[PDB]
Amino acid sequence: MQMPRRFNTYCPHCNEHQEHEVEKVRSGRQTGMKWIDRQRERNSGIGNDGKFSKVPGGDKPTKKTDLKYRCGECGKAHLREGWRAGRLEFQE
Amino acid sequence: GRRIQGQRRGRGTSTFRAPSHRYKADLEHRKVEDGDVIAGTVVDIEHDPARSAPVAAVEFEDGDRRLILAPEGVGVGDELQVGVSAEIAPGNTLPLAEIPEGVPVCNVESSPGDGGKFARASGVNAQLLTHDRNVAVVKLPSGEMKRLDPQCRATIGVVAGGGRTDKPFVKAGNKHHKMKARGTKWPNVRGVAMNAVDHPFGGGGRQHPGKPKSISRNAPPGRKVGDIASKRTGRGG
Amino acid sequence: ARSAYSYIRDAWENPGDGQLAELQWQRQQEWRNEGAVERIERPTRLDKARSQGYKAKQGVIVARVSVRKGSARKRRHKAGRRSKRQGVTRITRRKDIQRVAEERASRTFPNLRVLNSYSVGQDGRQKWHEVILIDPNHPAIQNDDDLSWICADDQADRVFRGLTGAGRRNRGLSGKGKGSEKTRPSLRSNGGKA
Amino acid sequence: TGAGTPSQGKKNTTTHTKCRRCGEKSYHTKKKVCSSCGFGKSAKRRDYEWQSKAGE
RNA sequence: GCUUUACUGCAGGCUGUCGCUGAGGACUCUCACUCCGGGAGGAGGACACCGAUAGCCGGGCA
RNA sequence: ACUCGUACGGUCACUGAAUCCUGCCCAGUGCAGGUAUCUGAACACCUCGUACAAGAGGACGAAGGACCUGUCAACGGCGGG
RNA sequence: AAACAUCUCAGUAUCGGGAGGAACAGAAAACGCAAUGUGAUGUCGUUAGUAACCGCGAGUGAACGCGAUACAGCCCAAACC
Ligand SMILES: [Cl-]
Ligand SMILES: [Cl-]
Ligand SMILES: [Cl-]
Ligand SMILES: [Cl-]
Ligand SMILES: [K+]
Ligand SMILES: [Mg+2]
Ligand SMILES: [Mg+2]
Ligand SMILES: [Mg+2]
Ligand SMILES: [Mg+2]
Ligand SMILES: [Mg+2]
Ligand SMILES: [Mg+2]
Ligand SMILES: [Mg+2]
Ligand SMILES: [Mg+2]
Ligand SMILES: [Mg+2]
Ligand SMILES: [Mg+2]
Ligand SMILES: [Mg+2]
Ligand SMILES: [Mg+2]
Ligand SMILES: [Mg+2]
Ligand SMILES: [Mg+2]
Ligand SMILES: [Mg+2]
Ligand SMILES: [Mg+2]
Ligand SMILES: [Mg+2]
Ligand code: NA
Ligand code: NA
Ligand code: NA
Ligand code: NA
Ligand code: NA
Ligand code: NA
Ligand code: NA
Ligand code: NA
Ligand SMILES: [Sr+2]
Ligand SMILES: [Sr+2]
Ligand SMILES: [Sr+2]
Ligand SMILES: [Sr+2]
Ligand SMILES: [Sr+2]
Ligand SMILES: [Sr+2]
Ligand SMILES: [Sr+2]
Ligand SMILES: [Sr+2]
Ligand SMILES: [Sr+2]
Ligand SMILES: [Sr+2]
Ligand SMILES: [Sr+2]
Ligand SMILES: [Sr+2]
Ligand SMILES: [Sr+2]
Ligand SMILES: [Sr+2]
Ligand SMILES: [Sr+2]
Ligand SMILES: [Sr+2]
Repeated sequence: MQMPRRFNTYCPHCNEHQEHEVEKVRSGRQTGMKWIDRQRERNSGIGNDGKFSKVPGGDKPTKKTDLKYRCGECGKAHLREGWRAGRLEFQE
Repeated sequence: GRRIQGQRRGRGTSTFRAPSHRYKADLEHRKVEDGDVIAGTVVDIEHDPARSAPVAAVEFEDGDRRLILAPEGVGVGDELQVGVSAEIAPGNTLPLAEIPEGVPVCNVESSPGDGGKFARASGVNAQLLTHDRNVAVVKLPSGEMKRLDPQCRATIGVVAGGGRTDKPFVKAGNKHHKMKARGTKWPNVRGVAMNAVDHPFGGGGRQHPGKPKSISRNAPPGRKVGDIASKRTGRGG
Repeated sequence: ARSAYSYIRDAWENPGDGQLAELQWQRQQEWRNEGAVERIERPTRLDKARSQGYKAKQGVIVARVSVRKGSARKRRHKAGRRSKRQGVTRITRRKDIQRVAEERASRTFPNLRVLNSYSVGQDGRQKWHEVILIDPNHPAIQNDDDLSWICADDQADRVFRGLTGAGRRNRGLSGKGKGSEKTRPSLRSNGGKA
Repeated sequence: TGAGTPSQGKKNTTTHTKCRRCGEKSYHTKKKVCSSCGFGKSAKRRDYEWQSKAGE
């Protein structure tokens, strides 16, 4: 479906309606320094490694929208529930 | 499953050992200080149980009685020489360096003084081709050009008993007797005729390997069976 | 002023440099030709020996022992095991090589008791340690104020029970506080979890 | 030839005999090892914790 | 119990790297080390063996 | 162990005396060889990051794979129109 | 663990070696109720199923301290001779 790149809506920060710019959430890079990362190293040894021997799951036929809503004046973004959309193209 | 026959062999149990207590002697060249002043006289021709070929008992000048790897054409009474200055005739041993190129040789040493390693079986022979001050090129029975230290000793002539392979065993019983004189378990049951538990090819309603026979060089023992790291198979091409 | 001993010590802080380097390169050639346990008239590291209790006296013996380098020489499981207990290659023993050396030396001299030991280097495939052993039955020792303690019955076969300095360390007994909850007073009394 | 009764007739070999060390008829005269006390195998006396219940 | 391109692992083989290991992306040398030789000495040589680790193969085995 | 053995050897497999014979197929799988380029781990090296370290990235790149070739008395195949 | 691989059963069963009448531990490179504080080590009660671990599942699981028992502190290496 089509999605307007910018539009007026509520900004929970300014606490008033303002223009927002919508962007798809880009995955942030990992650091490899979180607790889970250290547990993987500590608990993996000779033989099967329990949960650390499991491999990536599957995929849903369609994913939900994953967007950021940036306020045009205070510059802060907020998140919203997403809705299943086969494709999401922006207009302008 | 269970270990395959090839794995049982390695343990060196009686069934797989050679009847060593019945073997006669290790036909290694004599060790000469130097000079070649060593000569001996063929005192008798005997049967070597471990090679199905004849061997010659020799009495040397200094009183040493030893069996020797005999070439074809050696008989009782004949005198043999072993040294750097030995004469160039059938039955004599000397370093390759002293041998004239183009002369059939046998019981060639791998490393000078080791006693002989190559061309020792019935009717075979290595062919000394090239000389030099650093390397002596010899053509082994398999056709391979071997580079050897000119200081490697060897016996002139071809090994006695040639043609042994020209006659067929004809019957199982004849194979039987020869096998009883070797370190070999015989007869041979085919892999495809065994149960799955006993061999990679075992099992199945009808006999057939349930897999390609060309096995990788990296395969572990127990699995390395069939055609080992074959560069090709068949007769075609 | 500095003791002459301090010079042997300082040399051994960097066994791979200076004259000591050349000595080892020379020595190991001979060591490699000696047996598993060789009694030697004098410690190779005098400073270390005296420091550990050695004395030039009757009843005091020193022996060099060599042991193969690396992990456990273990046989793969011949019966059922869960993946966890199928390892072979990366398994290491719980006793360090110095401890193994101490025991071999002590077995060679059944009447002697291990006093202490120290390292004298290694090559690519083995390690050498020198072990100080004491004769608890010799009067020159029964009368020594610094060593007579090792004559007590309860010191018999001390090495085999981990009572050696290398033994106590290997048992995780170095620390008196944090970390020694499962080591003191013994690995066994703590259910073998240390 | 059955593995039972008929094969029992061939048994006239002497193996286990009275042991010099422990007195039991367990000294295997072919191996020269006592299966009961370990004589011929070890200076120490043959013993095992499984010869009794674990907690006893 | 048996099978395999089932799951997960484990031996084993190949291969790189570090230690053993020295002198002057290709090279010479000798002194460790290896092999041959009764010995003298010869061959090889910082490789190989061995210890450690990494990638690949891996129903041979669990 | 084989082996007091050395290619006229002995190891690993298939077929199963003699006689007359043994066609076509290398795409898949297996084995083997080659390989400009591609891909390909760790240690060392370089950049960022940290007064250090974790970590992120880069350069190099072995076997292996991609790719090419050989091979069926190698696994096997030899149909429908 | 209602399968099962990490985990659990369990450092249990069993095996190798070794001492004693009891063993082992033990005079801080401790503790960290953070203090102007405690003062070798076992052990018992408690701290506590607490902190911590863990397909963060099933399960596993201390310590400092405190109240007790009993109390005990010393010897070398080196410097200088
Ligand atoms: Cl989206
Ligand atoms: Cl034959
Ligand atoms: Cl002792
Ligand atoms: Cl306190
Ligand atoms: K289990
Ligand atoms: Mg011979
Ligand atoms: Mg036989
Ligand atoms: Mg057959
Ligand atoms: Mg059958
Ligand atoms: Mg099988
Ligand atoms: Mg058939
Ligand atoms: Mg068939
Ligand atoms: Mg004093
Ligand atoms: Mg206790
Ligand atoms: Mg040798
Ligand atoms: Mg299985
Ligand atoms: Mg048949
Ligand atoms: Mg269960
Ligand atoms: Mg565990
Ligand atoms: Mg569950
Ligand atoms: Mg537990
Ligand atoms: Mg604490
Ligand atoms: Na851990
Ligand atoms: Na002893
Ligand atoms: Na069954
Ligand atoms: Na094909
Ligand atoms: Na259950
Ligand atoms: Na089950
Ligand atoms: Na777990
Ligand atoms: Na208090
Ligand atoms: Sr761990
Ligand atoms: Sr693992
Ligand atoms: Sr799906
Ligand atoms: Sr020989
Ligand atoms: Sr010889
Ligand atoms: Sr089959
Ligand atoms: Sr053909
Ligand atoms: Sr004893
Ligand atoms: Sr029968
Ligand atoms: Sr009958
Ligand atoms: Sr009988
Ligand atoms: Sr015995
Ligand atoms: Sr016992
Ligand atoms: Sr035929
Ligand atoms: Sr092919
Ligand atoms: Sr006190």
